[PDB]
Amino acid sequence: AAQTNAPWGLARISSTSPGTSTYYYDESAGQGSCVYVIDTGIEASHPEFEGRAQMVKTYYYSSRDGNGHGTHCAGTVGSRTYGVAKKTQLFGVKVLDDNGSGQYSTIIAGMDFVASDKNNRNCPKGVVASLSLGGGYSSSVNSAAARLQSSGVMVAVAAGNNNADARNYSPASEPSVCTVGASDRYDRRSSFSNYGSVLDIFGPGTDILSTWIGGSTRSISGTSMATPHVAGLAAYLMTLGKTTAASACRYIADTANKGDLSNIPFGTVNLLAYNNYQA
Ligand SMILES: c1cc(CNc2ccc3c(c2)OCCO3)ccn1
Repeated sequence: AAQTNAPWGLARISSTSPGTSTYYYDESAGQGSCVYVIDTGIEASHPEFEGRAQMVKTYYYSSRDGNGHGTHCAGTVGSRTYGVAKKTQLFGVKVLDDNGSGQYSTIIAGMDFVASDKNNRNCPKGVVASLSLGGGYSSSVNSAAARLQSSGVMVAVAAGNNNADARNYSPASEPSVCTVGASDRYDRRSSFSNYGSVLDIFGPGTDILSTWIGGSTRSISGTSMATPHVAGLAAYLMTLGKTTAASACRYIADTANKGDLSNIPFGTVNLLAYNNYQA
């Protein structure tokens, strides 16, 4: 399948070169997979989700996304126009308030929630969790992300936006999950992207168009935007049968575009997520 005039990040993940604008992908499109978006919520009524999104848990007075951040990330995973895996099922877990903030204890509870809740959902092709959040190093936060991964969920986490070594942030620094840095449309490391040995992969993170609350759209930047590209890619590849939740991060690194990004610090992987789809 070909989506013309796609957001640059979608075109990038199906291309061996920057500077194109069509997204190419197998029509299975993540059907039969599920992606949890652990964030500020999801505006499931947005036409772009086509009834495939729902809120499953909140720790606050509403499950609605009063911020936009979670809706944007969910849109990059699986919206019809802005998403990588256009037929996946999206499940929202609201661990962040409408200002985008949340306590680590709540974030930990949300991760353990997903590890159990997947047993209440139909995801025959596999389960992914996208975590576009983080803070300073916490062994307990890292352990929760490790548990979620161990339970059979492909965990993708944002590296962080401090232009710093991600070893000092959580869940970014957890070795067993997939830690995602951000790149721009010219294949440069995004100016804010964290780096370091703990990163596993880069995805598009600068000027990313996706869904927003109020049935709208907007373009924003962050490792929060790169993470759902990788989460959606994992769901798409699991639906194709090419990998599993336990192996998807390594498979994405194995099949990535290699050595094509600029301003990657010595010691950080130079790997850009790529779907290797041959039309
Ligand atoms: C790991 C990941 C994160 C999430 N990073 C992030 C999220 C949203 C953002 C952002 C940066 O930068 C600008 C505003 O939007 C924060 C801390 N550690």
